[PDB]
Amino acid sequence: LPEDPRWELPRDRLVLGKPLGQVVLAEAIGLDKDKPNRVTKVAVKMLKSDATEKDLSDLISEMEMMKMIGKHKNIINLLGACTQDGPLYVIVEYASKGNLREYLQARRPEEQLSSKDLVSCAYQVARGMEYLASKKCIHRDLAARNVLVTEDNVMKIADFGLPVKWMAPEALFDRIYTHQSDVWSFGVLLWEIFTLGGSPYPGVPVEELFKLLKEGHRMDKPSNCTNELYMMMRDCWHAVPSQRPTFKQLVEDLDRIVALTSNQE
Ligand SMILES: COc1cc(OC)c(Cl)c(N2Cc3cnc(Nc4ccccc4)nc3N([C@H]3CCN(C(=O)/C=C/CN(C)C)C3)C2=O)c1Cl
Repeated sequence: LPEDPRWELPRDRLVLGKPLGQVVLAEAIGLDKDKPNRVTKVAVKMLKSDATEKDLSDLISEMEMMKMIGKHKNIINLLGACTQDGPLYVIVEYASKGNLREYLQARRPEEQLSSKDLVSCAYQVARGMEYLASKKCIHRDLAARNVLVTEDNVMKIADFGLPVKWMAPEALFDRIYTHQSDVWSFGVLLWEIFTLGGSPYPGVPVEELFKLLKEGHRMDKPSNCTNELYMMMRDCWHAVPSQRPTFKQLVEDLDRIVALTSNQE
């Protein structure tokens, strides 16, 4: 494995901690060459014990793609790597509050989220995707499980450099993935937000779903969701991919809704 000094961190600067789920929590000493006695909590990905050449080359590809995508506050960013003195470690931002799906579920009547919190969560995820889309990145598996939440409740898209129930019909039938299918997935994600982590299409057997969808079946409005946000979901689920809003447009619409949503409802 060849070295890349723009990202290399010496292996002894990383104190490995607990498993996160392979991914471990760790402390990086002097990650910022400016502030060299500072420790920063980071997440580190490395290979499993019985892991194949394929697994290795995918880890590297994911890393290489992360290098190219550049930084955004609403995605999980690359921070460094140890590639030399032993096993490959890929170092990324740590999100202390875990994934959004579990974050939401734990806050069903851990503390209540306001309506404004919920819309602002959607906004942030949309911003992340707007960025990824602007860099011509197609996610393919956008879902609340693939958003992570920081200590400061910043939402960050996960696993963007690499379930049927989040796939646009044209992804579902023809394996055609586009920015537009990701928008479909975002509509499902919106629905997850406003059900506080609900299971999509409850009781619908997977094998029935594409038929149901081609037929025009769509999820009902969550019990506590405005008509406005439900129409956004529905728009994301336009049968015709061209007719769905862009992430650009969703960001603008959500920004306006956030601003009109009080901290008190
Ligand atoms: C190349 O490495 C990457 C690339 C990534 O996206 C391009 C991502 Cl998202 C990761 N992350 C980064 C990451 C950051 N922060 C956490 N925090 C955390 C996880 C679980 C519990 C508490 C905090 N995790 C990250 N992980 C995974 C590690 C397991 N994750 C889960 O969402 C696990 C859910 C199961 N649940 C019961 C804990 C996210 C990752 O896989 C890593 Cl390590």
